[PDB]
Amino acid sequence: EVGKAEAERPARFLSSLWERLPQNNFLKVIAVALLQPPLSGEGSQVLVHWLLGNSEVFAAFCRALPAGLLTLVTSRHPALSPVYLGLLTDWGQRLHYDLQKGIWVGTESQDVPWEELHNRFQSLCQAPPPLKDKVLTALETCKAQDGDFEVPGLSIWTDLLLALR
Amino acid sequence: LELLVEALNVPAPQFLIEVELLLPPPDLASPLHCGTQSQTKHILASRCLQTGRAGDAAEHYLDLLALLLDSSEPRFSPPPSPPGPCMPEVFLEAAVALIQAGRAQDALTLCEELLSRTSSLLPKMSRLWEDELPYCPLWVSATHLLQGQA
Repeated sequence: EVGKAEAERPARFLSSLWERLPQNNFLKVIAVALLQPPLSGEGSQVLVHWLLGNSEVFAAFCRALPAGLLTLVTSRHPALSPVYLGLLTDWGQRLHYDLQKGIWVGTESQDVPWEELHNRFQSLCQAPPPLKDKVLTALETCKAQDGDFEVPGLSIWTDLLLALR
Repeated sequence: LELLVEALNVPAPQFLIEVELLLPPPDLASPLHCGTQSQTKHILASRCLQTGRAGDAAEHYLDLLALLLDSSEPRFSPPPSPPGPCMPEVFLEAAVALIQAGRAQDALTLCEELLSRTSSLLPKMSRLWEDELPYCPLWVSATHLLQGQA
């Protein structure tokens, strides 16, 4: 209705919505709205643009939803793939390994734990091939970037590529 | 000790009661406890490594392992007694000695031969994926440590 009206831009509507009502609920909703087939894909096409414009929400978006949902999202919209990987890659690079408990951990509490990050990557890798090669290559390039070790305790990216086979 | 090794390289019961029959077999505290050629070539090499003559210590340890593992045909030469080192600690001390001698390319063929012969003992490192409970003797860890410093 706002698109046909053309008075004010969707970004304004979405921004106003985002402040008023409960955010986590709104985000869950968005995920599912991103997947509904057209009923006339201008609906989804507007939301992808709004989201890539506003990073903070997408920061809390990819943080709040489950894995498989985001996997289906990304295979649907290739425009969402590279940024989401950047988000995950950034969470990897801000972990540190401790030798006493055999587990990668973050310093701060709100840094995604090992388990959640493993989950998301496993979901992303168990997907159609258009995304499998993309995520796999984005991971290998971040491994080689941090020293090409072949043994755990040195590179989060080695531990991911191992915990996949 | 150097002399003693060459000495020990060389190896009648009368129908009468003599002293030897009455003398006791000696203990470890005795000064008359003298092991075999091999347990003493290991004493020499241990004291040589303890002192800091590592070039020489390397030669002795390669002569020790030559005795123990080139033992098929002749009279047997035993490994060091139990209160001493077990046989993997003899290979490790051998590697340490050759490292200090500046012969690191040999201390890798040593450690690799030790992990080759005992592969079947070593754990399969499937716990590597699952990561206190499982078992590995120290001498295996220690070999990776030395294979590193090499």
